[PDB]
Amino acid sequence: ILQDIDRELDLVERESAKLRKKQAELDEEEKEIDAKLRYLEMGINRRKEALLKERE
Amino acid sequence: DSKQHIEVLKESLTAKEQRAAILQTEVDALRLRLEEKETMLNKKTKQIQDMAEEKGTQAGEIHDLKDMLDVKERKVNVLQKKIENLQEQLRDKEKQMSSLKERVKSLQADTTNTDTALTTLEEALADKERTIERL
Amino acid sequence: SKQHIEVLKESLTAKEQRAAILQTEVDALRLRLEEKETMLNKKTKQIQDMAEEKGTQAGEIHDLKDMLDVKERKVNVLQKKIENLQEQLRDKEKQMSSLKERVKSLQADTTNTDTALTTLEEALADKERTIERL
Repeated sequence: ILQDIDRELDLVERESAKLRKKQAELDEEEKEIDAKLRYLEMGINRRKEALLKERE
Repeated sequence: DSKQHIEVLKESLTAKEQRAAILQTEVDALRLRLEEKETMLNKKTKQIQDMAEEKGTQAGEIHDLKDMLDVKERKVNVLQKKIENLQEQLRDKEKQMSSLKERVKSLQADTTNTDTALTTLEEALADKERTIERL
Repeated sequence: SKQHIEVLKESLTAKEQRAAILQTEVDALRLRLEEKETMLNKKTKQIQDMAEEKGTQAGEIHDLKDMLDVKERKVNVLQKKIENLQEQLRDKEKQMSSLKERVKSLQADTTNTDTALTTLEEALADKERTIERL
Protein backbone atom coordinates (compact mmCIF):
# COMPACT_ATOMS: atom_id res chain seq x y z
CA ILE A 1 0.00 0.00 0.00
CA LEU A 2 3.11 2.16 -0.36
CA GLN A 3 1.92 3.60 -3.71
CA ASP A 4 -0.78 5.39 -1.70
CA ILE A 5 1.89 7.12 0.41
CA ASP A 6 3.55 8.05 -2.90
CA ARG A 7 0.49 9.75 -4.38
CA GLU A 8 0.14 11.63 -1.07
CA LEU A 9 3.76 12.80 -1.36
CA ASP A 10 3.15 13.82 -5.00
CA LEU A 11 0.06 15.83 -3.96
CA VAL A 12 1.97 17.73 -1.23
CA GLU A 13 4.94 18.32 -3.57
CA ARG A 14 2.64 19.89 -6.16
CA GLU A 15 1.39 22.20 -3.42
CA SER A 16 4.90 23.17 -2.25
CA ALA A 17 6.08 23.85 -5.82
CA LYS A 18 3.09 26.22 -6.14
CA LEU A 19 4.04 27.98 -2.88
CA ARG A 20 7.62 28.44 -4.06
CA LYS A 21 6.34 30.04 -7.27
CA LYS A 22 4.01 32.36 -5.30
CA GLN A 23 7.01 33.16 -3.12
CA ALA A 24 9.17 34.23 -6.06
CA GLU A 25 6.35 36.40 -7.36
CA LEU A 26 6.06 38.13 -3.98
CA ASP A 27 9.83 38.71 -3.92
CA GLU A 28 9.58 40.38 -7.34
CA GLU A 29 6.89 42.57 -5.83
CA GLU A 30 9.20 43.58 -2.96
CA LYS A 31 11.97 44.40 -5.47
CA GLU A 32 9.48 46.68 -7.22
CA ILE A 33 8.46 48.25 -3.90
CA ASP A 34 12.07 48.89 -2.87
CA ALA A 35 12.79 50.54 -6.22
CA LYS A 36 9.91 52.95 -5.68
CA LEU A 37 11.17 53.65 -2.16
CA ARG A 38 14.63 54.47 -3.49
CA TYR A 39 13.09 56.71 -6.19
CA LEU A 40 11.05 58.63 -3.60
CA GLU A 41 14.08 58.94 -1.26
CA MET A 42 16.28 60.33 -4.02
CA GLY A 43 13.65 62.80 -5.19
CA ILE A 44 13.43 64.08 -1.62
CA ASN A 45 17.23 64.32 -1.32
CA ARG A 46 17.48 66.14 -4.65
CA ARG A 47 14.89 68.78 -3.76
CA LYS A 48 16.77 69.36 -0.50
CA GLU A 49 20.19 69.55 -2.05
CA ALA A 50 19.00 71.89 -4.82
CA LEU A 51 17.70 74.28 -2.16
CA LEU A 52 21.03 73.77 -0.35
CA LYS A 53 23.22 74.67 -3.34
CA GLU A 54 20.84 77.59 -4.11
CA ARG A 55 21.27 79.12 -0.63
CA GLU A 56 25.08 79.17 -1.18
CA ASP B 1 -4.52 155.86 4.53
CA SER B 2 -2.85 154.28 1.54
CA LYS B 3 -0.12 153.90 4.19
CA GLN B 4 -2.36 151.66 6.35
CA HIS B 5 -3.73 149.93 3.23
CA ILE B 6 -0.16 148.96 2.33
CA GLU B 7 0.42 147.69 5.86
CA VAL B 8 -2.74 145.55 5.66
CA LEU B 9 -1.62 144.10 2.31
CA LYS B 10 1.93 143.49 3.63
CA GLU B 11 0.38 141.47 6.45
CA SER B 12 -1.82 139.49 4.11
CA LEU B 13 1.44 138.57 2.29
CA THR B 14 3.25 137.51 5.48
CA ALA B 15 0.24 135.32 6.34
CA LYS B 16 0.06 133.76 2.88
CA GLU B 17 3.77 132.88 3.03
CA GLN B 18 3.31 131.35 6.47
CA ARG B 19 0.49 129.18 5.10
CA ALA B 20 2.37 128.17 1.95
CA ALA B 21 5.59 127.36 3.84
CA ILE B 22 3.66 125.17 6.29
CA LEU B 23 2.00 123.38 3.37
CA GLN B 24 5.35 122.90 1.63
CA THR B 25 6.72 121.21 4.73
CA GLU B 26 3.65 118.96 4.95
CA VAL B 27 4.15 117.92 1.32
CA ASP B 28 7.83 117.00 1.47
CA ALA B 29 7.34 115.20 4.81
CA LEU B 30 4.47 113.31 3.14
CA ARG B 31 6.81 112.46 0.30
CA LEU B 32 9.20 110.97 2.89
CA ARG B 33 6.51 108.78 4.39
CA LEU B 34 5.39 107.57 0.92
CA GLU B 35 8.93 106.55 -0.13
CA GLU B 36 9.57 104.72 3.16
CA LYS B 37 6.29 102.84 2.65
CA GLU B 38 7.14 102.05 -0.97
CA THR B 39 10.36 100.44 0.29
CA MET B 40 8.51 98.55 3.03
CA LEU B 41 5.89 97.32 0.57
CA ASN B 42 8.73 96.09 -1.59
CA LYS B 43 10.34 94.20 1.32
CA LYS B 44 6.98 92.57 2.14
CA THR B 45 6.32 91.55 -1.46
CA LYS B 46 9.73 89.89 -1.52
CA GLN B 47 9.18 87.98 1.75
CA ILE B 48 5.84 86.73 0.45
CA GLN B 49 7.54 85.65 -2.78
CA ASP B 50 10.23 83.65 -0.91
CA MET B 51 7.65 82.20 1.45
CA ALA B 52 5.41 81.02 -1.40
CA GLU B 53 8.40 79.14 -2.84
CA GLU B 54 9.25 77.51 0.50
CA LYS B 55 5.58 76.53 0.62
CA GLY B 56 5.72 74.92 -2.81
CA THR B 57 8.75 72.78 -2.00
CA GLN B 58 7.47 71.76 1.42
CA ALA B 59 4.24 70.70 -0.31
CA GLY B 60 6.42 68.62 -2.64
CA GLU B 61 8.21 66.95 0.27
CA ILE B 62 4.80 66.25 1.81
CA HIS B 63 3.46 64.58 -1.32
CA ASP B 64 6.66 62.45 -1.39
CA LEU B 65 6.38 61.27 2.25
CA LYS B 66 2.67 60.47 1.69
CA ASP B 67 3.68 58.35 -1.32
CA MET B 68 6.42 56.61 0.70
CA LEU B 69 3.94 55.66 3.38
CA ASP B 70 1.72 54.18 0.69
CA VAL B 71 4.67 52.21 -0.74
CA LYS B 72 6.02 51.15 2.69
CA GLU B 73 2.55 49.89 3.63
CA ARG B 74 2.68 47.82 0.44
CA LYS B 75 6.06 46.48 1.59
CA VAL B 76 4.70 45.55 5.02
CA ASN B 77 1.76 43.64 3.57
CA VAL B 78 4.02 41.85 1.06
CA LEU B 79 6.33 40.74 3.87
CA GLN B 80 3.24 39.48 5.71
CA LYS B 81 2.19 37.34 2.75
CA LYS B 82 5.78 36.13 2.43
CA ILE B 83 5.63 34.95 6.04
CA GLU B 84 2.29 33.23 5.54
CA ASN B 85 3.66 31.52 2.44
CA LEU B 86 6.78 30.29 4.24
CA GLN B 87 4.66 28.96 7.08
CA GLU B 88 2.55 26.93 4.60
CA GLN B 89 5.85 25.71 3.15
CA LEU B 90 6.93 24.40 6.57
CA ARG B 91 3.57 22.73 7.17
CA ASP B 92 3.90 20.99 3.78
CA LYS B 93 7.44 19.80 4.53
CA GLU B 94 6.20 18.42 7.82
CA LYS B 95 3.37 16.55 6.13
CA GLN B 96 5.80 15.18 3.53
CA MET B 97 8.03 13.92 6.31
CA SER B 98 5.12 12.21 8.13
CA SER B 99 4.44 10.31 4.90
CA LEU B 100 8.15 9.57 4.47
CA LYS B 101 8.29 8.14 8.01
CA GLU B 102 5.28 5.86 7.34
CA ARG B 103 6.87 4.72 4.10
CA VAL B 104 9.94 3.64 6.08
CA LYS B 105 7.74 1.68 8.51
CA SER B 106 7.06 -0.74 5.60
CA LEU B 107 9.89 -3.30 6.09
CA GLN B 108 10.09 -7.12 5.98
CA ALA B 109 12.54 -9.45 7.75
CA ASP B 110 10.37 -12.39 6.56
CA THR B 111 11.58 -12.28 2.97
CA THR B 112 15.18 -13.26 3.90
CA ASN B 113 13.82 -16.48 5.37
CA THR B 114 12.28 -17.70 2.13
CA ASP B 115 15.46 -16.58 0.39
CA THR B 116 17.64 -18.93 2.45
CA ALA B 117 15.17 -21.86 2.32
CA LEU B 118 14.86 -21.54 -1.48
CA THR B 119 18.63 -21.15 -1.85
CA THR B 120 19.43 -24.35 0.05
CA LEU B 121 16.77 -26.27 -1.85
CA GLU B 122 18.09 -25.13 -5.21
CA GLU B 123 21.51 -26.38 -4.24
CA ALA B 124 20.03 -29.61 -2.79
CA LEU B 125 18.53 -30.03 -6.25
CA ALA B 126 22.02 -29.38 -7.66
CA ASP B 127 23.33 -32.17 -5.39
CA LYS B 128 20.63 -34.47 -6.78
CA GLU B 129 21.59 -33.50 -10.35
CA ARG B 130 25.26 -34.26 -9.68
CA THR B 131 24.41 -37.74 -8.35
CA ILE B 132 22.20 -38.44 -11.37
CA GLU B 133 24.94 -37.09 -13.71
CA ARG B 134 27.33 -39.59 -12.13
CA LEU B 135 25.70 -42.61 -13.77
CA SER C 1 2.68 153.85 -3.30
CA LYS C 2 0.94 153.78 -6.65
CA GLN C 3 3.13 150.99 -8.10
CA HIS C 4 3.91 149.22 -4.79
CA ILE C 5 0.19 148.60 -4.18
CA GLU C 6 -0.04 146.69 -7.46
CA VAL C 7 3.12 144.74 -6.60
CA LEU C 8 1.39 143.53 -3.43
CA LYS C 9 -1.84 142.66 -5.25
CA GLU C 10 0.02 140.39 -7.70
CA SER C 11 2.03 138.70 -4.92
CA LEU C 12 -1.27 138.00 -3.13
CA THR C 13 -2.91 136.30 -6.11
CA ALA C 14 0.24 134.26 -6.74
CA LYS C 15 0.73 133.05 -3.14
CA GLU C 16 -2.95 132.11 -2.83
CA GLN C 17 -2.81 130.04 -6.03
CA ARG C 18 0.40 128.45 -4.68
CA ALA C 19 -1.28 127.51 -1.38
CA ALA C 20 -4.35 126.03 -3.13
CA ILE C 21 -2.18 123.79 -5.29
CA LEU C 22 -0.12 122.85 -2.18
CA GLN C 23 -3.32 121.93 -0.32
CA THR C 24 -4.48 119.56 -3.07
CA GLU C 25 -0.91 118.18 -3.06
CA VAL C 26 -1.35 117.33 0.62
CA ASP C 27 -4.82 115.80 0.48
CA ALA C 28 -3.79 113.62 -2.50
CA LEU C 29 -0.59 112.50 -0.78
CA ARG C 30 -2.57 111.65 2.34
CA LEU C 31 -5.04 109.53 0.36
CA ARG C 32 -2.21 107.69 -1.41
CA LEU C 33 -0.46 107.25 1.92
CA GLU C 34 -3.58 105.62 3.37
CA GLU C 35 -3.85 103.24 0.42
CA LYS C 36 -0.23 102.27 1.01
CA GLU C 37 -0.92 101.62 4.70
CA THR C 38 -3.86 99.31 3.93
CA MET C 39 -1.82 97.40 1.32
CA LEU C 40 0.97 97.20 3.86
CA ASN C 41 -1.35 95.89 6.58
CA LYS C 42 -2.86 93.38 4.18
CA LYS C 43 0.66 92.10 3.33
CA THR C 44 1.62 91.86 7.01
CA LYS C 45 -1.47 89.78 7.81
CA GLN C 46 -0.72 87.63 4.78
CA ILE C 47 2.86 87.13 6.07
CA GLN C 48 1.56 85.91 9.44
CA ASP C 49 -0.91 83.58 7.68
CA MET C 50 1.84 82.12 5.49
CA ALA C 51 4.24 81.75 8.43
CA GLU C 52 1.54 79.79 10.25
CA GLU C 53 0.90 77.67 7.16
CA LYS C 54 4.66 77.06 7.05
CA GLY C 55 4.82 75.95 10.69
CA THR C 56 1.97 73.52 10.17
CA GLN C 57 3.64 72.23 6.97
CA ALA C 58 6.81 71.58 9.00
CA GLY C 59 4.78 69.73 11.62
CA GLU C 60 3.12 67.65 8.91
CA ILE C 61 6.62 66.75 7.65
CA HIS C 62 7.81 65.78 11.16
CA ASP C 63 4.76 63.57 11.77
CA LEU C 64 5.15 61.86 8.41
CA LYS C 65 8.81 61.05 9.18
CA ASP C 66 7.85 59.46 12.51
CA MET C 67 5.18 57.34 10.81
CA LEU C 68 7.71 56.12 8.22
CA ASP C 69 10.00 55.16 11.11
CA VAL C 70 7.24 53.10 12.72
CA LYS C 71 6.63 51.25 9.47
CA GLU C 72 10.39 50.75 9.10
CA ARG C 73 10.60 49.10 12.53
CA LYS C 74 7.70 46.82 11.58
CA VAL C 75 9.47 45.98 8.30
CA ASN C 76 12.63 45.02 10.14
CA VAL C 77 10.79 42.75 12.52
CA LEU C 78 9.09 41.02 9.60
CA GLN C 79 12.42 40.67 7.82
CA LYS C 80 13.88 38.80 10.78
CA LYS C 81 10.85 36.52 10.96
CA ILE C 82 11.34 35.65 7.26
CA GLU C 83 15.03 34.88 7.93
CA ASN C 84 14.22 32.59 10.87
CA LEU C 85 11.62 30.71 8.82
CA GLN C 86 14.09 30.37 5.95
CA GLU C 87 16.56 28.68 8.29
CA GLN C 88 13.76 26.45 9.57
CA LEU C 89 13.05 25.46 5.96
CA ARG C 90 16.72 24.77 5.30
CA ASP C 91 16.90 22.36 8.23
CA LYS C 92 13.62 20.61 7.25
CA GLU C 93 14.79 20.18 3.65
CA LYS C 94 17.99 18.57 4.90
CA GLN C 95 16.10 16.15 7.17
CA MET C 96 13.70 15.28 4.33
CA SER C 97 16.68 14.61 2.08
CA SER C 98 18.07 12.24 4.74
CA LEU C 99 14.72 10.42 4.96
CA LYS C 100 14.39 10.17 1.18
CA GLU C 101 17.91 8.68 0.87
CA ARG C 102 17.05 6.21 3.63
CA VAL C 103 14.00 5.22 1.61
CA LYS C 104 16.10 4.71 -1.50
CA SER C 105 18.37 2.38 0.45
CA LEU C 106 15.29 0.57 1.74
CA GLN C 107 13.38 1.00 -1.57
CA ALA C 108 15.94 -1.22 -3.24
CA ASP C 109 14.06 -4.45 -2.63
CA THR C 110 16.38 -6.47 -4.84
CA THR C 111 15.08 -9.33 -2.66
CA ASN C 112 12.61 -9.78 -5.57
CA THR C 113 15.08 -12.27 -7.02
CA ASP C 114 12.77 -14.63 -5.17
CA THR C 115 11.52 -15.05 -8.72
CA ALA C 116 15.07 -15.80 -9.90
CA LEU C 117 15.36 -18.61 -7.33
CA THR C 118 11.95 -20.03 -8.19
CA THR C 119 12.39 -19.96 -11.97
CA LEU C 120 15.80 -21.59 -11.55
CA GLU C 121 14.18 -24.35 -9.42
CA GLU C 122 11.73 -25.22 -12.15
CA ALA C 123 14.43 -25.09 -14.84
CA LEU C 124 16.57 -27.52 -12.79
CA ALA C 125 13.57 -29.75 -11.95
CA ASP C 126 12.99 -29.83 -15.72
CA LYS C 127 16.61 -30.83 -16.17
CA GLU C 128 16.52 -33.80 -13.86
CA ARG C 129 13.06 -34.77 -15.19
CA THR C 130 14.55 -35.03 -18.69
CA ILE C 131 17.59 -36.87 -17.27
CA GLU C 132 15.50 -39.39 -15.38
CA ARG C 133 13.77 -39.72 -18.78
CA LEU C 134 17.11 -40.79 -20.28
